[PDB]
Amino acid sequence: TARGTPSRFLASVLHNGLGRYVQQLQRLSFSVSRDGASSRGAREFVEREVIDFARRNPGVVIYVNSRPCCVPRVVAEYLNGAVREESIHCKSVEEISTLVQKLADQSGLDVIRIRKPFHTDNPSIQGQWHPFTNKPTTFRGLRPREVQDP
Amino acid sequence: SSFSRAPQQWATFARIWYLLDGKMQPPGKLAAMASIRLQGLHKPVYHALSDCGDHVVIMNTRHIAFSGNKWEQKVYSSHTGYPGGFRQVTAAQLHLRDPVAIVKLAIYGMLPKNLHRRTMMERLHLFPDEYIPEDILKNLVEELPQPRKIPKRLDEYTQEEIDAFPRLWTPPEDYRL
Amino acid sequence: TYSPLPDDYNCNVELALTSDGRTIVCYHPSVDIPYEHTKPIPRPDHDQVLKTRLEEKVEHLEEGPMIEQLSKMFFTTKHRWYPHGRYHRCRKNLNPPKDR
Amino acid sequence: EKDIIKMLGLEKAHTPQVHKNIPSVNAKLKVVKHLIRIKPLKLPQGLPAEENMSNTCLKSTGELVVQWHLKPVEQ
Amino acid sequence: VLADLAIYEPKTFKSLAALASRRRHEGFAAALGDGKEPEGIFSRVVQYH
Amino acid sequence: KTSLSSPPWPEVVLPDPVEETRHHAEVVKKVNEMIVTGQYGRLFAVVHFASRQWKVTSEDLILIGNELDLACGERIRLEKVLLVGADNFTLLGKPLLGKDLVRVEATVIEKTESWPRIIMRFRKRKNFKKKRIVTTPQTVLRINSIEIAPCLL
Amino acid sequence: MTGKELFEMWKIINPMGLLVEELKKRNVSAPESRLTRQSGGTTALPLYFVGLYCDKKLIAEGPGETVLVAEEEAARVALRKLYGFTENRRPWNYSKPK
Amino acid sequence: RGRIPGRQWIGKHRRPRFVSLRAKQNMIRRLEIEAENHYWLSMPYMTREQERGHAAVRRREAFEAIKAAATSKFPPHRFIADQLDHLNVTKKWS
RNA sequence: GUAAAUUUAACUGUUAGUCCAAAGAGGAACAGCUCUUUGGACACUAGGAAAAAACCUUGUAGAGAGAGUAAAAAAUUUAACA
Ligand SMILES: [K+]
Ligand SMILES: [Mg+2]
Ligand SMILES: [Mg+2]
Ligand SMILES: [Mg+2]
Ligand SMILES: [Mg+2]
Ligand SMILES: [Mg+2]
Ligand SMILES: [Mg+2]
Ligand SMILES: [Mg+2]
Ligand SMILES: [Mg+2]
Repeated sequence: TARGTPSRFLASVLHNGLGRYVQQLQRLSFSVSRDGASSRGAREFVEREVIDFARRNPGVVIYVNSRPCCVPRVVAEYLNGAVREESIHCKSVEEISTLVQKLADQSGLDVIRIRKPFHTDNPSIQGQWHPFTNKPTTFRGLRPREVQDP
Repeated sequence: SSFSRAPQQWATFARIWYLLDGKMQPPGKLAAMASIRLQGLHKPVYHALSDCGDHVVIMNTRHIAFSGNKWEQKVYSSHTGYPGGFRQVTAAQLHLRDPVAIVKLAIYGMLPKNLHRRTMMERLHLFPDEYIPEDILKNLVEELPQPRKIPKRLDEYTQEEIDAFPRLWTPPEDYRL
Repeated sequence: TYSPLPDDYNCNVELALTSDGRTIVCYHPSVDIPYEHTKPIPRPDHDQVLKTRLEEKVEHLEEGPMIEQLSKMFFTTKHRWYPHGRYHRCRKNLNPPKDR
Repeated sequence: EKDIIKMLGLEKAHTPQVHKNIPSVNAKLKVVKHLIRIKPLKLPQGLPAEENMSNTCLKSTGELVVQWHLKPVEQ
Repeated sequence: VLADLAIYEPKTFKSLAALASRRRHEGFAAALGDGKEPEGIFSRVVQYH
Repeated sequence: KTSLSSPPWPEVVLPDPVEETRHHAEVVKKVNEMIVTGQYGRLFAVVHFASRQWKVTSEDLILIGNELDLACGERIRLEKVLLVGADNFTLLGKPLLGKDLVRVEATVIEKTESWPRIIMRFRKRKNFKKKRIVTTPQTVLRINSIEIAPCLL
Repeated sequence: MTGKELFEMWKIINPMGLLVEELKKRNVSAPESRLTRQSGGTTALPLYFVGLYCDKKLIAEGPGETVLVAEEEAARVALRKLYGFTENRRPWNYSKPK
Repeated sequence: RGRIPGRQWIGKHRRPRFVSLRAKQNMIRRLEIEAENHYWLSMPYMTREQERGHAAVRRREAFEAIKAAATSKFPPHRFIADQLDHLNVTKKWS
């Protein structure tokens, strides 16, 4: 639920997209098994998909380590320092490619509840409302039931 | 507004003292005006958890006017808890015993039935007559218009207004009247 | 001499339509508070031998009278000024999210 | 009445459906006339043609316009 | 949006309030009128085709 | 003259349409001259995007609740602008402003998914209980600039 | 500098003193501080709006819980308008140079 | 002190229910809609004699499609490739 | 106008019923009573009649910090007389 989980406001990293867009994904670490049956899709991704994916993302360093493992995993590290580990256990090549592409498009911020679906550092241009915004002034600023020059 | 962050927040959520004159005014209409201000419902920044209530000052609560025969028909009832302690008093009896009770009960019933209502009543100030404490007077901001227009008596009309209204019938010259 | 709303409290609202009638143009310059509608700021507020020392006039009060003083000072009820147990104190988020 | 509504293709409310003005169709309408709004179909520019099949729209006035440019009128 | 405009753009909201007030008055004049007068300036509707 | 002889509301006399038409042209020209000379600061706009109306200004962020089929970093223009306003003037559409009048551009900076959402059903004394978790795709757009051209005639 | 204010980045002491010097360079008379708005003066939560007037013309206005704080805030608002660092100023143009 | 014997809205003694101003308006609004429906059902385009048989060809062809789909049920084809592709579960790198 | 229907093969469960509207019977033109028939609702969703199984509105399932609506508020104040 929302009460039982943390929350945050919508934000970006270093005001990304304002002056220029910088891909927040920084590193991908794949762990595939040469003989593991659950790593069949992971091996298929490495054979034909990871090479083309590296061409399209020159700013992301991809490490493919082939070691014995029962559950293949991919570790995504972002510029802000967040580390996200995702399992590719018994996933097809298409599912892995969708998952890898999903990691590249994320900003690295925590995937939790966002209070407002918008953020603005300048919510007001004409001036934020205060109780005297629509109250006319009186001569000499006299309060109600006030006598002047007693 | 190019204000600093701390003063900008202080200005938006400041409390405003409102003055309301209850002479010849129905308590319910006074209560409806007071209830909105006490809850903060008159502000675009209103929210239940923002605690944006304002202070309402009502004077001349002794000189309120009840439409119809509500002075003799409206009954305010309460129980003291002890057996045989069910007390029912008319509006006339309660007004004489307490000049501010009638307006106070009307405002109290219009506020939300929650734990914020008693706080809102602490921002409500009632005075039976035109006397108001100097501290309360010095912090007033705006005087709300009276909800009901007080009709003028027959002797309050000027001669120009009396002459303006035409005579409608010609009485017989030999009628005693 | 017709104006939809008074122009003496917030801004001077002027409504207009373009030639084709597809756009509504509103000109609302801000209104400045007149000098004549302002109060001056309250700038104004013995051969003593001994140096004037600061005297602590803050006498300690009991829990009862202090809360009555606090309630009247801020026009609240007494219930807000009583403490709450450790269960509620630890549940409060000491580093809440901050927006702008 | 539930069955006739299904026969007329009126399962979803507030979804216009076109039916022929013939006695047999009107007989079904008379049964469920209290559940429906009946309006005549208007053709200011006639029946849609093959060229303007994809540019048709049914307005709230009952008129089926064969041209829908989503632009204000220049008049 | 109107709630946001009320809090952060009071000058814009007053113009919207004035526009609604002007349109409201034009409706009153149309009702009292017999129909031998042109539509109000802000009462005109932009037709789309 | 009695209490009910006349309506309580004061009489309202609308301006002469012949005279008011000239007055409207003066106001439009006055506001149009401001755009030519650049007499405006920060601009806020209300755009209709993804079935919702968003009040946005420059350097803002909006969280769309669906995928936009756009690569991250691509800049797009929001063609539906209902309102554009400044510190002194405001332009209203009926119901949409012209494209030449106002131009709003946004940049795709993040394509992600929402936090898990619990969908639970329960009916007492009926052994009815089902659970579903859904993550809706989301796209984060940054409003880069809002530009207005002197197209008020 | 997206959401940061001028004086949140440029920390100053006694803004009123700096405001007076700026107006002298512009050949403008010394500003006069007056109370434009006031609420809850005798209470524990007051509101004051102090306006700065040069030649009986309003240049800035600022809120505050006390007259001294509100007057200081008004000086900051006056400096922001003079320096061009208003909150509603023109946003920075990040578009590619022509 | 004022209580309805038994349940409120059922029984010999019931809590009285009164028709509000908007309750009448809603019924009148729906009455006007149905009155207009009576008018538009009073002008058929063709008579019953003219209507007869004008859509028999389409109706017959529509039911023939239903018969064709009903009698087309059969197990799907089975392919050797589907059975042989199961051997890929043990595919390993050399 | 519609897309269902019958037949063939294989079985389970339901077979202790409530209110409302209507035509009746029993009782007392009593019952939140009892027994049949026609239909609705309930034993599934949501809004409304204050709370509310049975009246009204409304059904096909998700997300949204958009929008148009449905049903939906109780009215009434009276005795002169040749
Ligand atoms: K009953
Ligand atoms: Mg209490
Ligand atoms: Mg009961
Ligand atoms: Mg059997
Ligand atoms: Mg029974
Ligand atoms: Mg039945
Ligand atoms: Mg059962
Ligand atoms: Mg309920
Ligand atoms: Mg639905």
